[PDB]
Amino acid sequence: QNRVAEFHTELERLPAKDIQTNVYIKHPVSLEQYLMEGSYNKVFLAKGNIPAESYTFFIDILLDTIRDEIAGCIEKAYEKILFTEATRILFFNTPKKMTDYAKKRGWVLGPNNYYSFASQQQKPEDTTIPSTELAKQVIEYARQLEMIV
Amino acid sequence: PPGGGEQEPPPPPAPQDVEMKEEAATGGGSTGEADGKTAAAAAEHSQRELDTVTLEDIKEHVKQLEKAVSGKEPRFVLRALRMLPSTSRRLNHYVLYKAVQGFFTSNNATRDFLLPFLEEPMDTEADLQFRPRTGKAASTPLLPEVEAYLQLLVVIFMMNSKRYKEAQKISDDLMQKISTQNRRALDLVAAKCYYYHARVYEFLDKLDVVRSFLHARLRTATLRHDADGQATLLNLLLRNYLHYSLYDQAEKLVSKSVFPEQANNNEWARYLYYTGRIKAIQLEYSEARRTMTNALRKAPQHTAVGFKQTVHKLLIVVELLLGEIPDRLQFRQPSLKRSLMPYFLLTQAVRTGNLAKFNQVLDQFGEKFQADGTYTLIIRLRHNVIKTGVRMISLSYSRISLADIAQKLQLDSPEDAEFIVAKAIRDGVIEASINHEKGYVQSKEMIDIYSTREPQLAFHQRISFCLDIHNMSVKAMRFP
Amino acid sequence: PKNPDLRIAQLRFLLSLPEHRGDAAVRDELMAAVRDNNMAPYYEALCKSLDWQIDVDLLNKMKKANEDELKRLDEELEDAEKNLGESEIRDAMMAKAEYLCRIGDKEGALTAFRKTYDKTVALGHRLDIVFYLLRIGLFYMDNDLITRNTEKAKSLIEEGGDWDRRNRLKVYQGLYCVAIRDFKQAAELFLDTVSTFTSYELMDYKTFVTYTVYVSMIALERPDLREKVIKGAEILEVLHSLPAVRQYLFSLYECRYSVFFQSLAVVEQEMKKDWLFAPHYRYYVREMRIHAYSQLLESYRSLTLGYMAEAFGVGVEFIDQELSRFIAAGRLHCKIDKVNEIVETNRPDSKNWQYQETIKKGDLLLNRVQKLSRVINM
Amino acid sequence: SDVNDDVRRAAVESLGFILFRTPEQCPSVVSLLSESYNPHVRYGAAMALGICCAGTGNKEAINLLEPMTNDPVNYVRQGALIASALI
Amino acid sequence: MSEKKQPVDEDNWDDDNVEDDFSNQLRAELEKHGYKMETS
Amino acid sequence: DLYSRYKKLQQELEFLEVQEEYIKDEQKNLKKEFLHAQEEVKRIQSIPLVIGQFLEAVDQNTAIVGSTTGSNYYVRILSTIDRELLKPNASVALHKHSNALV
Amino acid sequence: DKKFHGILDQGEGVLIIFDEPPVDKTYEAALETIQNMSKVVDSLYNKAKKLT
Amino acid sequence: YLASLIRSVVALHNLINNKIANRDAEKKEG
Repeated sequence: QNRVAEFHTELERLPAKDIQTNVYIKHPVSLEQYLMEGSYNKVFLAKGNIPAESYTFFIDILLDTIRDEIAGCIEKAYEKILFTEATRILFFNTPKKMTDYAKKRGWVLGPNNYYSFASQQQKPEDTTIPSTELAKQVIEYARQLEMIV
Repeated sequence: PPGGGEQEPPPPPAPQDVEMKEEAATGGGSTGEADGKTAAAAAEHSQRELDTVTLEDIKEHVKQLEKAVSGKEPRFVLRALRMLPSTSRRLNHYVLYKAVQGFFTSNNATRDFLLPFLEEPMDTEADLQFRPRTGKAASTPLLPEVEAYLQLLVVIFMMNSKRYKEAQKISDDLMQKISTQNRRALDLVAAKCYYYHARVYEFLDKLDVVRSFLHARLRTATLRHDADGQATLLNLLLRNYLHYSLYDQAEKLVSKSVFPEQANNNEWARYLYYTGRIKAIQLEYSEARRTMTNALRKAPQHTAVGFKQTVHKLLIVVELLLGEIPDRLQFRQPSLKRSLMPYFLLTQAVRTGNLAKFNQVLDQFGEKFQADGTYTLIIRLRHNVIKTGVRMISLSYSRISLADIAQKLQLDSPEDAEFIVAKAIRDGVIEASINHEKGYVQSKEMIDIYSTREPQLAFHQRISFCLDIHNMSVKAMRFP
Repeated sequence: PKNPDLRIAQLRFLLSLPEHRGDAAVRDELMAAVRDNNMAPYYEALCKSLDWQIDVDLLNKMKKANEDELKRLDEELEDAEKNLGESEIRDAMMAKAEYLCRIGDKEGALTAFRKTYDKTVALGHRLDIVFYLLRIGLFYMDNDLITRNTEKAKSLIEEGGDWDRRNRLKVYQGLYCVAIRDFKQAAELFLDTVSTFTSYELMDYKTFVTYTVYVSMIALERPDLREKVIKGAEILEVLHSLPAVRQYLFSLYECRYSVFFQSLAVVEQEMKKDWLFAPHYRYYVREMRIHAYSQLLESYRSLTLGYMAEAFGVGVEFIDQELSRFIAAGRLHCKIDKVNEIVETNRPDSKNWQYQETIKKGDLLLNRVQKLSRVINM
Repeated sequence: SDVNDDVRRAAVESLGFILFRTPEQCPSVVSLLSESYNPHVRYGAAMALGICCAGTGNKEAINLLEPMTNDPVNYVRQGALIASALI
Repeated sequence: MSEKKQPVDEDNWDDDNVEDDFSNQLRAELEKHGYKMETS
Repeated sequence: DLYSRYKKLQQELEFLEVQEEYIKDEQKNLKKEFLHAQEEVKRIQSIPLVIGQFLEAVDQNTAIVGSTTGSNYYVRILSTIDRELLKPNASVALHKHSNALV
Repeated sequence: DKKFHGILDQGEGVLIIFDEPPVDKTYEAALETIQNMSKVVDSLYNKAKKLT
Repeated sequence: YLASLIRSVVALHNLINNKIANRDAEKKEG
């Protein structure tokens, strides 16, 4: 559920069951370590290794909270990349996911080339326009300089 | 007796006399200040309070035979003090019981007669007028009773003395509160027994009934006025719950009570320590260290006491998680000698790009890391070691490729180097950009900050803060 | 008695701390050991070098019978001849004390010093004793009693002396070199070289020249530095006597960087043969290298390492990693690029740098007036 | 705020006309106004202290009027004698 | 002034800054620093 | 008594608040005469006048000076002039009419 | 040797002549007063330390 | 820097003197 602050503050109750034994707590804390290192591969290679049943509804949300953050990281000042960059940023060899992203968002496949819109800013600042708040700051100085004796 | 018995007559008589006179003129000085001109904010109440914490804890620790502190209970057993002849008769008694105990012996304590020394001085026509006189004479037995550390039918005599003190405390705060207000001393007196009420339980079990009563005092306070009671009562509720290695972090988060407004420069120092621990564990690091600093830099007038050792030990840890680290062993202490070496060995391996020495030091010094009281270093440092390399490179190189930084960071994978920097740009390590065409990683462009509305906004922070320093320092001084 | 005694302090230092250097220092100091009647202060130099040798009882009975002959003299003097202050008793007492400094240990000397110091009413005698305290205090590198007697000398003795203090100008800087004060006090009072005779008050003169040239390149960048080290004359001739040092100066000044490393390598290797080089051999090297890069990266905004690869020295990845350490050290306000191959610097244009200073000092004072504000008002 | 001495006297002489019922407030305000820089504010405070407290042994109004009659200016000595006779 | 919270509590003169900067970077400074010319 | 005191604490509160306003009100307005006084001492001393010489000093705020036209005088000094400046018989400034130290 | 106001490029072989701000005397005189203010706050500090 | 520093330290020096002057009469009234 993307609660990293609640993740660590929970980890106070276990004295020595985190390192010594107990894979059932050792597997999430190794997983958090792998998010902090930067190895997205080691996340999904370890997705096919579960001690108890499959943790399916947990890894489905874990897939869900990764791929949108990856999609949120890429929707930037980039314009176009080929299918192979979305084969490196994302994963599987032609799944329904590229069709899933085509119907929901853009990333429309044309002549073997995607198209990402620019999500940057273009604000033409002048900044002598907030000159009223500056005169407000000058007056409230001499207000506070005077007026109490 | 030839060597040690001859130096038995000199220690009683004059420290019996000169310690008795100082607390008499203060208690007489407090009574006239209680009777007329209750504006006793710059009076002798706090400095007498600063004596009892320091001197009477280092002057004596035992009950002081030859009737020195042990003679205080048979002195104060016959005290009524109601009318002007009745006070003059008791002032006749004050002279007589000192003169007898000074000349001869009167009544001796044999570490077992604690119930006759606490019920009959509480009784014998005692009135509820001289309230600090009664509260002091119950708080002063609590120190040598704990400092004896004999634990032979002693906890119950600690316990009953506390409950009687709390019964005298509630009898003050509810009935006839007309211009007495002893809260300035009663908070610490409550704090001192609660330190003993924690420690005695800490010899055996946990403590939770102490905290349920502490909610109840917090429930019956905090509606009148915040007069540094609520400040210390908030910390006594907070210290145990942080000491419990389970939970109660979220209880402090929702604790909307941060307004003690004054602390005698004593509470706000350690109040800012605890809330720094909680903002650090809630992954809010920037506001943590700046008030961890504000706690450490406040009161350095302390000769190796230990909280100064402990804020300094944590501040360098939260600095390492940020990334910068100044000198720390520059004020070396005989107590720092067992604490300066592991953290300096820690920040050595962190700032360098080494791992096996780092794990060796981590394997060697983990016993201290548990004895200090932080466990999250095991998960929060492996993010630091992998990001120390990319921050140093991004600070150095203006434009490094991915295939070079992959081989420089001993990574052996030219595919995740885009992913590390994408984590570095997202997490706020460095502001860069990846040109995903061949592996161009650029950096900052402009260095002009001067005529671009930077300096005025910091300057508006400087003016508004120091005129507030000015006007507060104006009002704090023209009292006459 | 304390005239050939700085050389002994080197030969003790040269033999003790490096173990590989033990061939000739044992050859010449053993001759110095058996001479000079040095019979107290050699036990460590005998316990840290060799095992033992029998010449010990031979010299012990000679120093004892001499001391007793000196003991029987000044007692007969003070029992027959009654003159106090500074008299025949007095120059007996210092001749005992100088016999204590030359032959014995420091402890008998310093108690004979404080004994004979209270038997002084002149100023030159009091100047002489403090000359003796400071001379032996440098011999045993004591950083305790130098903190006293110098303040005792400048405030209470040196208000009547006149040009007797250039020697104590030179001894202060000599402590500053073995201390960390090798920056601007060290070069400033080394600037006057108007003494060449070598005495109790003045050490070896060529070595004084080499010290005042090595330290006068850190104090000051080029604020007409060349007026004081090149346009000077009396410094110039003795460096004209020394080809290595003169080559080192012109390489730095005229920007001959290729030979500059070779001159710098000779110095640091020679720096090991010294008794006060301890806060130098890890500091003096890197400070010059970061000074050499400072003036070279000046006047080039878009310098490339392809010009550094032959004009400066050789190598490419070595210069790159050394610049990458120095930027990440926190100094050398420049940026390096790899794939455009452009060392593109960012020097502040004297308005940022004024602003960067004023924002630090204001924050440091606002902290200082906050921290003061919280101590006061209860 | 006003500048003519006549209205400045008549304003501070009106203190006794409005506070004669409570004598515990007239020496609170006169004791500072009877030590102004001009005599006129000092003078009208002296008449107000007399007409506020009618015939009560106050010993404070007596204490305030004692430097009032001890003044270089003649008429502020006068009304201090007037106010001392009235109390 | 003790504050009721105490759980538990030479060689150089001042050399942390150089050692925090350079701790172990071959301080002989001759063997690679002077000997690049054989390599290039 | 519990009702009788409560209005009395109101009356003491209300009587206090009109005072503490007024003393803030007066002290704001008292500064104007203090600014007149600074301007007065300023323009009292910047006018054409004669140059005399210090001779002796009696005490605080009174001295003995004489003119360069002879005829030794006896006047007061100003408190602006630093007292650690007239040990010798140094040149001072004298008004035409008040003939005081300027 | 400060006889000339300019900068050079090795990557492009381009001499560039620029100029400097002549004004520096406002901030330089300003920062020295910070040193004077710092010592008096230190001098009030140990005074308030020695006696309250 | 003229207002925030120079006006501030004067008020602090004015705080030191009166609180000393407040506590000296308070310790010596009786």
